[PDB]
Amino acid sequence: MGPGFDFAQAIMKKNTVIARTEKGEFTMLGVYDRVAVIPTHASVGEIIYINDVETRVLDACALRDLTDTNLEITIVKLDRNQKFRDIRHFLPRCEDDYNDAVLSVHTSKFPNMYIPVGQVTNYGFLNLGGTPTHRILMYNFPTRAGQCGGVVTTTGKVIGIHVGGNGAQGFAAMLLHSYFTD
Repeated sequence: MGPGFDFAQAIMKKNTVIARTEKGEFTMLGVYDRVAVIPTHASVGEIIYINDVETRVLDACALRDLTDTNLEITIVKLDRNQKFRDIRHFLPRCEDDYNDAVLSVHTSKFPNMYIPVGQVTNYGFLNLGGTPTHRILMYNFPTRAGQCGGVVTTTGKVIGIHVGGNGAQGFAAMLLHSYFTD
């Protein structure tokens, strides 16, 4: 409807796939080459389904900060025959707060879904399903089961992936440029 949704749509149409693990279907953001991200609670194994195609996982790393605290991001390298458009220049370099964000989801359950979530707070620490977690972004939207892996954007920036909620608020793990240096 406006330039927020325009940037979100541009990322969804070229840089997302549907990932299926034994723990469900997730929006999965492709970042560059055959490298993508997914919430760590998806429990990626040796094989994953990508748009319903059986795909070998070449590498998977659950990220933690230098306090050895969970970040809830898993970086996955996929044995896929095609590269993603490189979107690393849209990733923030530092932790920050944001205005006027969009959460975008694409699964079998929620195709072509875009949610204007509004102001995003650098929340920091969250006990997420019992697991101490750092670098959490918070927005005041009642997000639901099925939105995990959803991409959080502002105009010009890809800032996080949705990892949970409490029924009133939603929470995303930060994406930082430093996670994807090669």
